[PDB]
Amino acid sequence: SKFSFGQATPRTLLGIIRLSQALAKLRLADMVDIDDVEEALRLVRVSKESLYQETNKSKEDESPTTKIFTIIKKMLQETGKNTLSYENIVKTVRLRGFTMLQLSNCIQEYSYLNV
Amino acid sequence: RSSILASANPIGSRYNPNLPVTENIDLPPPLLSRFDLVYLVLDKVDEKNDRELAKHLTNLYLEDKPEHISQDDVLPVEFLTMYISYAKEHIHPIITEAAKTELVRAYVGMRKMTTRQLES
Repeated sequence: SKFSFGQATPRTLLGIIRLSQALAKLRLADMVDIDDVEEALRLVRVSKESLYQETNKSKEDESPTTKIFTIIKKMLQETGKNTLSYENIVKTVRLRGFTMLQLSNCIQEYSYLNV
Repeated sequence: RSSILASANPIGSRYNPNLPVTENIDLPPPLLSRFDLVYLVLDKVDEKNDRELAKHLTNLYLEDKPEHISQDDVLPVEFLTMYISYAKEHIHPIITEAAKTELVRAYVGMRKMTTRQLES
C-alpha cells in the first residue's frame, strides 16, 4: 500500500513490555494489570494512525434476519444439504431468544431464492 | 591468526526474496567466498513461531534463575570455557582414509549442482 511502514520486528514487541512496566511505576503497583497493557498499546496505535484522516464510519444494526442466517450456515458446515424439512434449526433459534413467528418468515424468504 | 565472526546487513534493511544475495548486500564477491559459513537468518512472520518465542523471553524476566530447566541441561559459563581450552591443547583429530574419501566426493557433487569450501 501507500502507507507502507516498517516490518513487524521483534524489537517492537519488547517496546510494549517496557512501556507497560513504566506505567505500573506511576501507579505504585508491583504487578502489571490489564489496564497497563491497553494503555501502552494505545500510544503505539496513535503514532501509527497519524497519517490517516479522522473519518471513521461503522454501522452494524440491520434486520435480525442476518443473525438467523448464521445459524443456517452452521448446519451447512456440518452437512451441506438444502432440504425443505428443517427440524434441527428450529431448536437452535428457540435457545437464542427469537420467536417462532418471525422464524417462519425467514425460512420462506430464503427458500424462494434457493439458498 | 584468528577467526572473524561478523554479521552483514542488507541495503534497505529488508532482505527481498526476489533479489540475489550479491545484489542485496554490498559485499565484494571475493569477500563472500573467503567465509566458511554464510548463514541467512530471516525474520519470517509466523504465528506458531512468534507465540513460542514470546513465552521463552517472558520466562527469563519472571525468574532470575531457570528453575524449570534442570541443571543437567544448561552448562555454566565456567565449565564451558574449561571444555574448549582443554580440547584445543591435547585433542588432535587425524583425517583417516575413510574420512578423506567422503570429503572428495562431497566436493565434486557441490560443483556439479572454489577451493575455500574444501578447507572449510
